[PDB]
Amino acid sequence: GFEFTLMVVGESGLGKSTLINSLFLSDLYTVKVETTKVLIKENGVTLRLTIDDTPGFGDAVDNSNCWQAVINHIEKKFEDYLNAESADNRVHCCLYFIAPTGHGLKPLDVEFMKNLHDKVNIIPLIAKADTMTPEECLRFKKQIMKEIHEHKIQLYEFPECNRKLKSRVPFAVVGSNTVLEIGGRRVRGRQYPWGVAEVENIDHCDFTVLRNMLVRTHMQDLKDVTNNVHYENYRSKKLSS
Amino acid sequence: GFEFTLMVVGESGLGKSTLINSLFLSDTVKVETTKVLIKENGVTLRLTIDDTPGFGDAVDNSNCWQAVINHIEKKFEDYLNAEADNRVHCCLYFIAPTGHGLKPLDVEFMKNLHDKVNIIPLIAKADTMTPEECLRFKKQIMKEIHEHKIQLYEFPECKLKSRVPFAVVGSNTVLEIGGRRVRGRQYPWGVAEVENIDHCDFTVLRNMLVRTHMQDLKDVTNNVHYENYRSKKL
Amino acid sequence: TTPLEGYVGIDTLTEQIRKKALRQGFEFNVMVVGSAGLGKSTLVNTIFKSKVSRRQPEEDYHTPSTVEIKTISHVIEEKGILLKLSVTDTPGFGDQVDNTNCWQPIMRHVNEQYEKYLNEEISIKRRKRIPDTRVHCCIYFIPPSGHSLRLVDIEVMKRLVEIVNVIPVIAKSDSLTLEERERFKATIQQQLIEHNIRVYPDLENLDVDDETERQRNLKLKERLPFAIVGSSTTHQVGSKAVLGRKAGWGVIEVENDAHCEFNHLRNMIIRTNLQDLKEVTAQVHYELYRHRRLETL
Amino acid sequence: TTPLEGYVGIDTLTEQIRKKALRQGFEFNVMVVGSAGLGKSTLVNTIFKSKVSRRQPEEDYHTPSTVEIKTISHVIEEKGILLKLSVTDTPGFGDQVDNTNCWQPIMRHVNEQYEKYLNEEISIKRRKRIPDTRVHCCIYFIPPSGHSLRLVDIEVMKRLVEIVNVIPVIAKSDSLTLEERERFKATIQQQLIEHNIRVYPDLENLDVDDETERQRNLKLKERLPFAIVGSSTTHQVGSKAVLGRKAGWGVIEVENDAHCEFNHLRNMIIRTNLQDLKEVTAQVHYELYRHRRLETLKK
Ligand SMILES: Nc1nc2c(ncn2[C@@H]2O[C@H](COP(=O)(O)OP(=O)(O)O)[C@@H](O)[C@H]2O)c(=O)[nH]1
Ligand SMILES: Nc1nc2c(ncn2[C@@H]2O[C@H](COP(=O)(O)OP(=O)(O)O)[C@@H](O)[C@H]2O)c(=O)[nH]1
Ligand SMILES: Nc1nc2c(ncn2[C@@H]2O[C@H](COP(=O)(O)OP(=O)(O)O)[C@@H](O)[C@H]2O)c(=O)[nH]1
Ligand SMILES: Nc1nc2c(ncn2[C@@H]2O[C@H](COP(=O)(O)OP(=O)(O)O)[C@@H](O)[C@H]2O)c(=O)[nH]1
Repeated sequence: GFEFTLMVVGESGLGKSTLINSLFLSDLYTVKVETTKVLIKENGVTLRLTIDDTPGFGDAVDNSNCWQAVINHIEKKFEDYLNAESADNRVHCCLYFIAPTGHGLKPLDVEFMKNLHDKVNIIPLIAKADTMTPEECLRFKKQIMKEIHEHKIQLYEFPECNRKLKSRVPFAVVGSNTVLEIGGRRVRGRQYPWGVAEVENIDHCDFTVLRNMLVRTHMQDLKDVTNNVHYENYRSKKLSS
Repeated sequence: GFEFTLMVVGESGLGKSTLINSLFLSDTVKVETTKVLIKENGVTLRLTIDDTPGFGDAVDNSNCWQAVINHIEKKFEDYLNAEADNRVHCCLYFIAPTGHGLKPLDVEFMKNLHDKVNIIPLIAKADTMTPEECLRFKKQIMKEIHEHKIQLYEFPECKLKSRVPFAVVGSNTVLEIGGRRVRGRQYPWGVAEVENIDHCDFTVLRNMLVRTHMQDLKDVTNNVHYENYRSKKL
Repeated sequence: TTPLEGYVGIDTLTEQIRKKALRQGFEFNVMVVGSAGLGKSTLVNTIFKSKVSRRQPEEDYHTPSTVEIKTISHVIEEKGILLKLSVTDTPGFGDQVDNTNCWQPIMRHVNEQYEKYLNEEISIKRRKRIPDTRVHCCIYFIPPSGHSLRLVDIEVMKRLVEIVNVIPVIAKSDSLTLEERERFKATIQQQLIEHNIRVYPDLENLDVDDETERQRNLKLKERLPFAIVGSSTTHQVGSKAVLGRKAGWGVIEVENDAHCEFNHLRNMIIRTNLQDLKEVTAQVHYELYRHRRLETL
Repeated sequence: TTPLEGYVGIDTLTEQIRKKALRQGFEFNVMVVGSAGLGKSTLVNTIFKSKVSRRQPEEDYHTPSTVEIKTISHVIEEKGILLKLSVTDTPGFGDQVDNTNCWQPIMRHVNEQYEKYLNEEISIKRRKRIPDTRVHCCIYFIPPSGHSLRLVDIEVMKRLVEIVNVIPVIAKSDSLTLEERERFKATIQQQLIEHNIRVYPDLENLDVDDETERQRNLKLKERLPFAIVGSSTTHQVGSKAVLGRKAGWGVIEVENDAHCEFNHLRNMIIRTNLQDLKEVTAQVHYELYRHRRLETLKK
């Protein structure tokens, strides 16, 4: 089988659980870290998948130093692997959900991505893209990228295989679990009195891009960069110190 | 000829001058005396008219009627020393047409002066009142005069006595109405006639004062008011 | 200044205000000042076309030995609008032998209403809506002498105009011919200018910018003092049932502009300058009373 | 009541008041409170149908280090009625890492306006007409989480329902299906009952002798919180131009009741309860502030 660890970080009510169900087509569903193990048997290859949710993130009045729990979790996994050297449970991917506000990064997001960008691969997703018009989505993406480049945050750059799809970072995702009948078509989407927002539509949200890149096109490069960059650096101080 | 004197007392602005000119058809409180010779109907009348100016005009009218009394006493003293009839024979008091009753100043004047000069109460500006209002005002005035025990001058022989106090309208202007020349007052709603018995009581007053019952005023002055002063003096 | 792009709905505000007055009603206070037998009760009954005066004009009256102040209150219904009407009469005024300092009770009454309003306003446990008992109008009755104002009239008007809205009227104007009416009005106006008596409306209490409302008040000022006639008995003239007085020579109609100026007075009080009278009372006279007391205390 | 025997003219009185208003203009003070990026400026521009927000939605926004309170003033004219409108916004509310004392500047602003009014009132040399800077309406924006209210929202609403009128609205309601909106509304209302957050219109402030107003305001409260959508862009749908938002699957209509609830909010703010908001501000909130402050300034 194959092993993978995906962490979900974001404020509550941003479609985190719905997106996780949508990607993996399964009923998978004080800031600590909650672990859920699933065994997904699809496309022949069986994946033993781990989801590390961080519930309570950003739900408090004072959010100072609320990112220490995820740092502790990543470093604990690092130490467990280092001891076992003498199963890869290291957190390979981290999906960060940014609220669809339309102005830029909040200070909390900046702090999380400034103190976690040299621990885990950060994939920023704009949560709930079905509440923005395309122009707003592009403006928000540009502002987020400008602020990321201003604060010197090193995100995860996807490798060569979709050229216009991998340049869509940060991804704007829409998740749904209900199957609707549009003209005899079974489609996953959300039904509003004004129309049906479809999850798999390429013009509506970047769900298909993320599903392809993460689930079945680049799930091994994440592990490789985790082993050769983040874990190597972590050993480069603890052994040195 | 025949000597007589009339003293006019009342508040300023009540048609006293107009009423005097209508009755005799000729054009500090200190009594002002004027002398006129009227050769009406062939009989020469030497009329002395004594107006009281400033009566009821100032804010303080306390004992403003003393000048009137001092005037009558002085004339009485002059006659007694001589013993020309300069004694004040008639006095006309004008009551403002308020429609309620007698004012305190009216009551005080008629209390102090009703034993020194003959007083004929007149409701000045009688056109101010509808006939019912005038009748009610007359009834109330007579009731209050009887309550204060005020004795006015009653008229002998010559229905017309029941109209006391007389409601009079004075006007020096003759106008043409219905193809007749009448003395009256002109208003957009009509003309109030001076010589109409149904409109006011001017004709009764003229008949009593001039035509018929004037020597009676002289007699009641000599035999009542002059005797009492001399009796007190003696 | 800021252009709009559609129907926001601000224009509805007026209607809203109406629905909030409809439940509470408005309140007006009139004070009639003059000597006895000048038609004050009849005039108040004629203005409001109801038996509103304290004393019905046909009952009785005896002159009090002192100047007294008496007040009656009524609720008047007019097409859904409630008016809490206070009528304040002054029996015994200007009718005594000695009239020195006969303006004291009137000024005392007005200052008492100002005191009540001020003491409720400064009070820490204040009510949401302070009932306004302040004298909003003061109709001053001048007898139809035809010569000049009385000295007792000049004194009282001179004292009153400094603290109260004073509207001079010529009582029982049906006793005056038109020529006499004009001479009397001219002499009264000249005496007002001579003794510096400023009667309502006063143009110093109006905005400089406004002109279309300044001219109207100037016309009203030039027409003062009004020649009024009051009645409550309906007579049949021609084919019309009209309010008026039936003398022995004609029917004097109250509502006829060719006969008396009652329409001007009633339009100024009720239909055109009611709220202006209330506003000038609250903002010119009440404020000057307030500044004097607070400096004293 | 005393019966009338004719026409007097008290009915004209309303018109007289109306005329006076034309020379002064009515003062209205709105304050929008919520996290940055919830549509406060857009909703202010949608309610008044003009560019009346301090910052237009296009311009760049940076979160300040501290919670600031910014005000803008405008004059809006309609059919002879002038509205002097002061819109006050809260840049930096609920956006910092540490949101403690985020409601302090808001309450400081409201109390400072009350203080200005009371100081102008108590002074010997008083103006004829006191300018009114008091906040008449406060619109609170609830992010469309779909689960429950945030802790900061509960705290600030509890502090604010005591000194100013608060009208809750679900910001960006376009992101919730009808079932989700219904469930979110039920949760929000149960939470408001549980924390005893009594929002405008408070039926305790309405007279008992009036029943139609009581029932109407009961319906308005039963509708709260409002699911609102704000937008200053019009789009052609069918054969009519409608204000709305355009996404790949349709257009959200601001003026359609079957799409959002902007109609109810704008009707209450402008057309049905504006004067009620002003009266409650000047007779329930300012009165209580005046009582409390004078009971301390007795001497
Ligand atoms: N607008 C929008 N709403 C969503 C989306 N996905 C989920 N939701 C709704 O958001 C609400 C809460 O999100 P939930 O899926 O429970 O995930 P959470 O982020 O873990 O709370 C639910 O009502 C979801 O149905 C989305 O893509 N767009
Ligand atoms: N209504 C009415 N007015 C009168 C009458 N007589 C005079 N007047 C007017 O009242 C005013 C005062 O008249 P006047 O005789 O000068 O009063 P006096 O000062 O008392 O002498 C004048 O303008 C007269 O025209 C009358 O009988 N009825
Ligand atoms: N000439 C005249 N008389 C009037 C007028 N109004 C009332 N009266 C009469 O004046 C008398 C008393 O008036 P009243 O109303 O009692 O005056 P008040 O005592 O000052 O209140 C009544 O008989 C009325 O008929 C008017 O306008 N002109
Ligand atoms: N989905 C949605 N987006 C909106 C709405 N109103 C405004 N926006 C968008 O949200 C972004 C931020 O809005 P803005 O009014 O600037 O937010 P503020 O900072 O809270 O005033 C803008 O790009 C708007 O286009 C709305 O009702 N629904």
